[PDB]
Amino acid sequence: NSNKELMQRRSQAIPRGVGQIHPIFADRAENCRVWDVEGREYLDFAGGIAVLNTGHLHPKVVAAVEAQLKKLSHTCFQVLAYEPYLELCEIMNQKVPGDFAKKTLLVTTGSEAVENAVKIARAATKRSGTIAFSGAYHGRTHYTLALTGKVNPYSAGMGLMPGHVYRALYPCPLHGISEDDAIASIHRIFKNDAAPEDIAAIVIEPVQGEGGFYASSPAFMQRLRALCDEHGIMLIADEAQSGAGRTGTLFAMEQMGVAPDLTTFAKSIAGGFPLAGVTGRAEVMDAVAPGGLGGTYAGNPIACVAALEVLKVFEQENLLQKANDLGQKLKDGLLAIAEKHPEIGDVRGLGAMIAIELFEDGDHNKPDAKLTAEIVARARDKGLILLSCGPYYNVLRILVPLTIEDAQIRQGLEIISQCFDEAKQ
Amino acid sequence: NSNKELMQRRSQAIPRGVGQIHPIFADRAENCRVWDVEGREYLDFAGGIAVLNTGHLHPKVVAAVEAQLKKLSHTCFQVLAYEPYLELCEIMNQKVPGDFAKKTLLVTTGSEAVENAVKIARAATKRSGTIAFSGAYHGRTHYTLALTGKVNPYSAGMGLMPGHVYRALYPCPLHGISEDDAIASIHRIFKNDAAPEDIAAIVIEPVQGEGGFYASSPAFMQRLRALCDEHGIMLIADEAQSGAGRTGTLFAMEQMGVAPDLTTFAKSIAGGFPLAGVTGRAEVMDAVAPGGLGGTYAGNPIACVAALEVLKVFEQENLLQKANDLGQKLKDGLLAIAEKHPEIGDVRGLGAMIAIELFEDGDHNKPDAKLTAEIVARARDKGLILLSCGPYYNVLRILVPLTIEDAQIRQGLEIISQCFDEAKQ
Amino acid sequence: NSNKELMQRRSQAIPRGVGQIHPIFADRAENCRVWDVEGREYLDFAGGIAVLNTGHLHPKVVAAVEAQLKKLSHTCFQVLAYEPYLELCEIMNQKVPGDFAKKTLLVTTGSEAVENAVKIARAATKRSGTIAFSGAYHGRTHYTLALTGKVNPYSAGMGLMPGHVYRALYPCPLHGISEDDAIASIHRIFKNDAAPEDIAAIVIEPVQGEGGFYASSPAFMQRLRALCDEHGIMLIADEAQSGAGRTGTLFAMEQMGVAPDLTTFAKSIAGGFPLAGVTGRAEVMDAVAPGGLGGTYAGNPIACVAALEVLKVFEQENLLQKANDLGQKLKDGLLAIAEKHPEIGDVRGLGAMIAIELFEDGDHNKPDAKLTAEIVARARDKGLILLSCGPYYNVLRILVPLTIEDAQIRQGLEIISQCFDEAKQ
Amino acid sequence: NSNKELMQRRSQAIPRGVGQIHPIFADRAENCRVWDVEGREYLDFAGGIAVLNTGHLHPKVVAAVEAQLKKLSHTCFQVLAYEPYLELCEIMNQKVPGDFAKKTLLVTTGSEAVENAVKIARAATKRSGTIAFSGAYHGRTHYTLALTGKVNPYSAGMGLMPGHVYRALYPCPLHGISEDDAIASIHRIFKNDAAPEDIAAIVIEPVQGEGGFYASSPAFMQRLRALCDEHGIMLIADEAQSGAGRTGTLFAMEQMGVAPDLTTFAKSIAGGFPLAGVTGRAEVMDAVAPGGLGGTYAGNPIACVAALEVLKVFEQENLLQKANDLGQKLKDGLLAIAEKHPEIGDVRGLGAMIAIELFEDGDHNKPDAKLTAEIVARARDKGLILLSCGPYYNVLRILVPLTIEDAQIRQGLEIISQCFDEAKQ
Ligand SMILES: Cc1ncc(COP(=O)(O)O)c(CN)c1O
Ligand SMILES: Cc1ncc(COP(=O)(O)O)c(CN)c1O
Ligand SMILES: Cc1ncc(COP(=O)(O)O)c(CN)c1O
Ligand SMILES: Cc1ncc(COP(=O)(O)O)c(CN)c1O
Repeated sequence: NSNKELMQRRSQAIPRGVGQIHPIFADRAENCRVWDVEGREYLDFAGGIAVLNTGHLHPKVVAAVEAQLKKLSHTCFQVLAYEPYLELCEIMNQKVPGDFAKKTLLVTTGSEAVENAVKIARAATKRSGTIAFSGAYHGRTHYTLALTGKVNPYSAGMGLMPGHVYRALYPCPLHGISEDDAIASIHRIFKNDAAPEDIAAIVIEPVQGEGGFYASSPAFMQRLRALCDEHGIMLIADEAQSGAGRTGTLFAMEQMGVAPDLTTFAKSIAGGFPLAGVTGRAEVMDAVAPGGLGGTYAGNPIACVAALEVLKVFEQENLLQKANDLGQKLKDGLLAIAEKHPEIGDVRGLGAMIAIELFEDGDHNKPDAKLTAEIVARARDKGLILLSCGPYYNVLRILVPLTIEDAQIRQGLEIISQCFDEAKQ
Repeated sequence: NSNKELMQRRSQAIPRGVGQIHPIFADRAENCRVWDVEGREYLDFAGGIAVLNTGHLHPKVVAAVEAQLKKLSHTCFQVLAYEPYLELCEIMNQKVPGDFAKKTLLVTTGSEAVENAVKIARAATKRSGTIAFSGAYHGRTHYTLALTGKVNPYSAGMGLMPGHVYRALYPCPLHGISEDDAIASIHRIFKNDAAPEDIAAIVIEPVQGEGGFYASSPAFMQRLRALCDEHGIMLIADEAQSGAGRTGTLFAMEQMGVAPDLTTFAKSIAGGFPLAGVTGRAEVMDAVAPGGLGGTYAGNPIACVAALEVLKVFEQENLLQKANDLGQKLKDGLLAIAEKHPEIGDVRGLGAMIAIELFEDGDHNKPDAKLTAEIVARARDKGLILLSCGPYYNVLRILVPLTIEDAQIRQGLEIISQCFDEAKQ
Repeated sequence: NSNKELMQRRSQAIPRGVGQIHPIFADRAENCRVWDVEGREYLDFAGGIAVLNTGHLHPKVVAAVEAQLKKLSHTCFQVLAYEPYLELCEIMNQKVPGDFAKKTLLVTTGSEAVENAVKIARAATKRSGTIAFSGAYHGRTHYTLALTGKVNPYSAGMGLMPGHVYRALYPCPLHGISEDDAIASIHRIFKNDAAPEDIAAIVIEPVQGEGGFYASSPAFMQRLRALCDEHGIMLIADEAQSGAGRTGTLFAMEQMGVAPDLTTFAKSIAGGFPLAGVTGRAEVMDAVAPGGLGGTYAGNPIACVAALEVLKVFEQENLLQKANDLGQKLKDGLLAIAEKHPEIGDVRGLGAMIAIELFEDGDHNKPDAKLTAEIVARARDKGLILLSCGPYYNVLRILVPLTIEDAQIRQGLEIISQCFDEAKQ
Repeated sequence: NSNKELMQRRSQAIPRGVGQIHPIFADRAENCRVWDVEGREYLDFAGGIAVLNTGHLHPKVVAAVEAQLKKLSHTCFQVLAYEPYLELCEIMNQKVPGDFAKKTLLVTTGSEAVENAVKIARAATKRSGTIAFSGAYHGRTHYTLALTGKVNPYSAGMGLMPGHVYRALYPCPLHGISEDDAIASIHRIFKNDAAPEDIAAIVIEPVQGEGGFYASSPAFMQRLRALCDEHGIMLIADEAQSGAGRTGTLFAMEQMGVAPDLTTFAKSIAGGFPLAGVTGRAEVMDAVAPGGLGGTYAGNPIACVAALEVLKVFEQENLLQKANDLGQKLKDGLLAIAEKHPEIGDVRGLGAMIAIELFEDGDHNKPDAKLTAEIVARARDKGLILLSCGPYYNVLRILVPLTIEDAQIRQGLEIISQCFDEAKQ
């Protein structure tokens, strides 16, 4: 019942392959607070990696889950259906952007969601290839590791992942890749490796998560939409991390001015319970033949009621607006800290999907991974849990529950400021 | 509040890709009883497809879940660890067959488990190919669909799944495939398509589930073990369906007289909550570098305490001995019915993983898919939930909770018996 | 000069990868005779591996070549056409089996022939997968090595060859593979790994060459044709080695009672000059868009007139009939030797595609690669060039020119006869 | 005996997939002269696509061919070796750039050469992936089509080519790709799709042929060599078209200041006879196990003595020097014509590997293909045979034999000048 003892036991029973960002064993939690086995208290700015937008154990969510535990926990929908699954699908068909008839499939993880969205796109187009972007992250199954634009550590040592996945450039002006280069990198694929007629879908994160919290602009997204229409390519928006309200709208695509053919959701959608899904143009969704979709746990009853309560909470507690206000308050505080620390070369984010990127002496081509990691460690020592991300591990992101208290906003910003001041000593 | 009303809403909100064995919407359940939204009661012989060996909402399991629901439901282990995960791993390391040290990785679904088992074998052997068997089922992600020995419906319209997966024959004398043919088929692969030094693993189900409840014999499994040993090939045992006590021992491999290098488990391990995992040789498990294993929901807290409680229940309530007793009563009962119906050409099963196979006029070359389907439908009319399986859809399997009461064992057999008699005239 | 001296320079300037069956350097050859640099004379029963059906430098062929040599040796057909290429295609379109219009593509090597045949079937059916047989040999390019049913040493050390090539069993009663087993193995692929809708072609050798001179039966070929017809799959007959008269008919398929959709030809077609090609159902051949088929040396001028002359020589000199006569004399001579050597467990062959298989003590389960190799080495010391084959290197094949005189036939057989007697002493 | 009639015959016997640049049937030729079946004469500025650097039927080469034709034309080296093959390998071990021991493999086509070079690199490094450049061209086999950086028409309609071939950007300032962009595009592959440890080789054309006659600079080639050295990746130089003295030196790599690990050669190596090969670092060439390399026609006797004679002709006639002077006279004349026609936006080339690129209104962003095509057709009408190329087909290239006469260089330039003036009237 000590963090160190538990870490020792871990090294004996669990593979080192499962990294451990923080050597801490959480015991209990509530909203933005977490207590370890030693009773220490921490402020959670990671949110279980964008999974806790309604916070740890939201009362409404927990009450719903407890009620469902009195009825049943599993039947396997495809064997014996149940209402929570159907209801969520109906609601997602409406909530997901796209002014047309849609259908929803529930699965269990973000990885499976992307897996099924691609299987569906292939069935609908009768094509086999897919295009993803540099720095993308879509999961850890063989195929999603291929879609993921990061070999190390996700696929390191395992040999080459499935082929017929082509790499396009994600637009990122901060690093010299115009939206023109991005659109041009897709045409390069068409001309050099896979003609449009062999590409079932173009998979993209409206805002890259693990990739650095880089957001696609509406104009770029609009150009991509047009490129897919022109070629009959399904546009797949992976919103496992950008969805569930993190950006100010339930789904980031709503702010792009265009609708994808398929959308995946997970993480925060159920506020702490295993659930994910795929919503898309009905005709596309129906392309797969009966019996070709499913999974044992898919749309687990408890997770479904949890998701339904999360949606009601976003409405009841005005969480979308709070995401926006929270984001502005965070960037303002971050911009202040930056006026005193050159290493911070960028402060960005839609809604509450906030991040800052660190460069050596503000040199926009000198990723400061060491400083980034130093801040994470300092924040832990001050009781703050943070996550870094980005292909160069020089991006600090904030994923604190949207239900955060005013005081905790000040507390996190303060601690962060202290970290940059104590590191510069 | 009407099964048919709900089915209608289902067809407008959910893709046809998701099949529906029984057009019934469950509302609540307890042990082996399920009640639909109309209040009609059914006896559950499908168990959410082998996920409810401890029955629906086993009270010990639910109380554990309730206690944990008071502490936390999610942190993402890689970010902040927690005891239920660590603790289940230790238990699994001890329980899965193998006299060597093992390490366990917790994920969320059976597909993920197979996916990770293979990634681990690839990293450990530094090889890329894998071998699976005919009629096998390992999941619905691109790669596991490739391992799965069945294209339709799981892959129709989609195109070809990931390559570098070679097919071997599962031993099945009942249908002409001898143990010698099985083994010969692996050497044929070594000789024709992929040398031993390019095969990371041979994935096999000790007892094929979707494949028809065909069990491997200890003798075959031993030849297979020796063959893997000789080539440094990892033997992966997929015990998602055969595991968690279904066959009379916690894992089917315990009755094979040999131990695999890796074992994947799921479904019944958590008795109704989303969880799966991989347990294998520690040094093999540790071949993946830190950061190469993970997943957002992996080893969800709630599901972890559920699995821990399930294992305690197997001990306290003697479920393994009950499995063996249940299987004998079922097989005795089914053999009785077979005396009056020649169509029943085989009654088989280890422990409680019981199945009967139907043939037109007892002709072992004429699988009766029509009769099989009819029995399933007649049973539903009598209040019994059944599932069929096998590549020819002529196998009826029984996956009723091991916690079933004696009277319910008779009720089910009697119903099954009436279904056959009534299928005659 | 010295054979050994040349072998030494060889080991210094050429990689060990290029094996050397006979450590002999040829200087001159004519018809069935070869003289090495040491002036020693050899009777050639290998024919450059089935490339010299009209013998070394057939005078008619040489005269045609010399005449063309005065005109031009290369222009690259795609840039400037030339009659020899056009004229050969026209003749092949009519002589290749198939009661329908055909078109012919000329390439340079048997490997390229197969490569293009598969590319054309893929473009015509719009499918990507192919099926090949156990023990098959189709070339040494990445893709043809995948089709080739033998990994060592062709693919050894290189890793896995291209995917989406599935393995069926070649019918071979001698070793336990019945025609039913072979056809069942194709359905197995359809059910387990690749649906018919995803298979562009089934590649087969009417008579396997490197595989062991195992011939397909008309009945089997007919079942395969019906199976292909039923699923829209192209039947590709690789006749690089069985073609050009070796079996008694210009192409082996003529003796099968059915026509393939595509046929690849090579080796003896040009009697000792670099040339290969693909003749097939015209609309299939035309499925590829202009600019899609090509190659620099494709249908080389000198090699085309040689091929046109080889065809005339076959008519004028009655070689098809002679192949049958030659084959009968060889099989009789070999069966007489077999009456004294039990190790000879089989004497088989269509036309002059003759082979004998050696077994230890005469046990079909004990391939005698050692005796086989001894016969080859002894025969060479006696002035007879032989080649072995088969997956277990226990097959002696006879590929001697069809233009051989009766005396060389008696002579070659005596030499072979003595080798067996001296090997037992 | 009419071009039109032969073309009509062609449409009925040969597939449309084989495009016909010029609808002319050549009857005979000599050095740089070609006569069609109608007796019309042409000045060949295409050389059978860089295959006739020593011109059509060079008398010395023809005499060597004739002498060998009296000895033998084929035995299949790996069966019965022969001196011509051994001697050419010895010479290429010296001639190919690289101050260190080398070994040589002889195959038959430029495609097989690239196929074997990769096979060799994979065995040497024990890795499966490869990297090629945009606009590259390496052959028409499945695998070389994957390496080739152009889908249509080379591999269009056929589906997706073999995976595990990744795309980098070829340096090309003219179109905005800096050397840094090229090098960085390689790092992008290492981070996003295939770690260095999985890349067996990087394949590059010192000067892209079909790609538009774009040459790599010494500086870039040096960075590419350092990058390879650091990761253990084999650098494969494909000199099928750039080699055989086209650039002023025998091989273009000689002018790069660095040596590749493997080099492929073909086309002009044998002045118009089928031959190709791979020369590389001995230890690397030897990585393949014995028997792993081969080919029926490989290093054909007649093509070998032709290649040997071609190398002698280069030394005797000083063709390397003439290449440089030819290139200069060509550039000067083209720069002249360029002054009156702004459409000619670039005049480039190493040695005699000369090309000009056309732009609509000199606007480098508007690749003028229609004008390029017009020039080719006008030139044909004026008796000059030309070829275009480049990803946008706006590149005119000159591959006229190096043995061309001074008076014909003027004649050729005059015809081109007239074409531009007239196309602009
Ligand atoms: C955009 C995105 N897509 C997919 C996934 C995979 O989801 P899971 O971990 O639930 O399998 C993640 C997880 N961080 C993600 O951020
Ligand atoms: C042997 C086996 N392996 C893997 C799976 C896949 O598990 P999941 O559906 O939880 O993804 C199943 C599911 N019926 C199975 O029976
Ligand atoms: C049936 C078959 N197919 C293809 C090939 C390959 O031909 P090549 O060596 O000319 O590339 C051979 C050569 N022995 C063959 O026998
Ligand atoms: C650089 C290059 N590599 C490979 C090849 C393929 O050679 P082949 O046409 O002889 O098969 C070519 C032919 N245009 C080429 O230019």
